[PDB]
Amino acid sequence: DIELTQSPAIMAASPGEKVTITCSATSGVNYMHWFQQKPGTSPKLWIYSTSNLASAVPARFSGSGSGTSYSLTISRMEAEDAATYYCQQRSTYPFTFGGGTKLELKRADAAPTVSIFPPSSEQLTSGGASVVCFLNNFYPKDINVKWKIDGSERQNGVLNSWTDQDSKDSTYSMSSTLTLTKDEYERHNSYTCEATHKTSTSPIVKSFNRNEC
Amino acid sequence: EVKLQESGGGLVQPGHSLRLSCATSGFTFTDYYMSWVRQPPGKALEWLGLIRNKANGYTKEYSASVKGRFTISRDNSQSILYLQMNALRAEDSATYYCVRDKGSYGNYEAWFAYWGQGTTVTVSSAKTTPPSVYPLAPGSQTNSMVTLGCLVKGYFPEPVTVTWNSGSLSSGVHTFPAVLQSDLYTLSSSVTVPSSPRPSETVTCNVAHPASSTKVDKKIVPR
Ligand SMILES: Cc1ncc(COP(=O)(O)O)c(CN[C@H](C)C(=O)O)c1O
Repeated sequence: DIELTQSPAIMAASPGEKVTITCSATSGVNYMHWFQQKPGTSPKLWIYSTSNLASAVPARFSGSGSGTSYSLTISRMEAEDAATYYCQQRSTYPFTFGGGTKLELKRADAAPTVSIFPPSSEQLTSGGASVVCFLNNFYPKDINVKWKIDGSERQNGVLNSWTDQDSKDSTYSMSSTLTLTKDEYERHNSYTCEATHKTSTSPIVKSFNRNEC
Repeated sequence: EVKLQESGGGLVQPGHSLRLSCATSGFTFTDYYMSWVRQPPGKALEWLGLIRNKANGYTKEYSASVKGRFTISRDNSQSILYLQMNALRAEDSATYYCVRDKGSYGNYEAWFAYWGQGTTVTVSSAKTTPPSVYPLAPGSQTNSMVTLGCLVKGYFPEPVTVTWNSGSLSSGVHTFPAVLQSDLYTLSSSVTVPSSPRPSETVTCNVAHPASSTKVDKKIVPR
């Protein structure tokens, strides 16, 4: 019943920076295993038997430790290394995995590409009105969205969704959906999607004017 | 090529039972141990247990959180691994993976190295419901790149699969995680393509919802 605690639980590494992930046990283990899991994929064996690198695993990677304290280290951080890492012990049954370490890769600040869409004719025929907004490919993660109907701020009825760091360009994407009744939607004229990001002093905004045609 | 494929996952009512499967190939099944591992959405991996190979009498070992409720078995005929789950609870909602465990050799670098894609199990009393698919076309060629989208709302349970142009369009695609609200799931998917190709070629998102045996296509007409 060995529990494995990893620290840190979340971290950002600059390119080239050295990285160390620690895994501590409630009891001694003869070896420690590590797994790297990237978003939307299955875990992959990374280090086995404490320090042996698995197939396709770069040399900048290494593992060490014994007893109840083990670690995984990346000598020089690379974009390809961004992922969640997990330690594992099979020294005593039942086997167990660590709490995990979500490792993101720091990159050049990127302003979000904001796209707003008015409710489709289809949904409107159904009696519902969902206004959607995409805040694609930005960095850092910290972004704040605000909905403004005819100048006022809207809070309720706003469902947000955030992606994890993308492997293609190391950015983050967010989707914000505002659902309203056909009635409330037609009671107003201007819909805006306001996003505050460290890339700009003033909010990045997109809007559209409900039109009859 | 080693392949592991889970299934049996889907919506299941609290307190009931669900049996998961894992078809395999590319190696002599009986010579290997097999493990089951689960990961609840946004959480850590959890080892559920394993079953041994012939040489070791196909014995089983179990995690403490499931001893008694879950049983692991294997049909050595058809080379299939199984996981029987009884008295299911919400905490059991997760993605389950089968993994080739240790084998009768010293190919250590290969232990716990092969995992299936995983199957999603959802434990809830909420009823199934097909998704309504809505296109997302801009309001007003403003730029060199135009982003399009598809709204998939009010379905249950997960998952759903979104693709663009039968998959011929994988680049520039963004599919945000689903968000649950009042026993209903909603998700969106954006695609970015050059202004040139659209509206000139035709962009379509294909959505499939196995649970409801729903599958629909939605062209993206301008507006
Ligand atoms: C994948 C795997 N399966 C099964 C076992 C034990 O097999 P059995 O319970 O039949 O003897 C081990 C040993 N753990 C090693 C020693 C370790 O990492 O400490 C293992 O690594």
